Amino acid sequence: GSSGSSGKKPACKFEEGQDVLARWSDGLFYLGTIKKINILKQSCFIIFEDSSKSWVLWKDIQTGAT
Repeated sequence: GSSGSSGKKPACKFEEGQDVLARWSDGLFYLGTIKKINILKQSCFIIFEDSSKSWVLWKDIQTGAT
């Protein structure tokens, strides 16, 4: 409400520079490295081996490296 803060957004559990598998528009997963993490859009700027940068959705970004 007015008095105090109401609500809160989660943290970017992801990591910067972490190699993961992102799902391209086609629907298939490709190898890429995490460059940025947007919580507002729930995406992450990953760079695929194809030197292509695309904002992948936190749900479309598969976390491999344990």
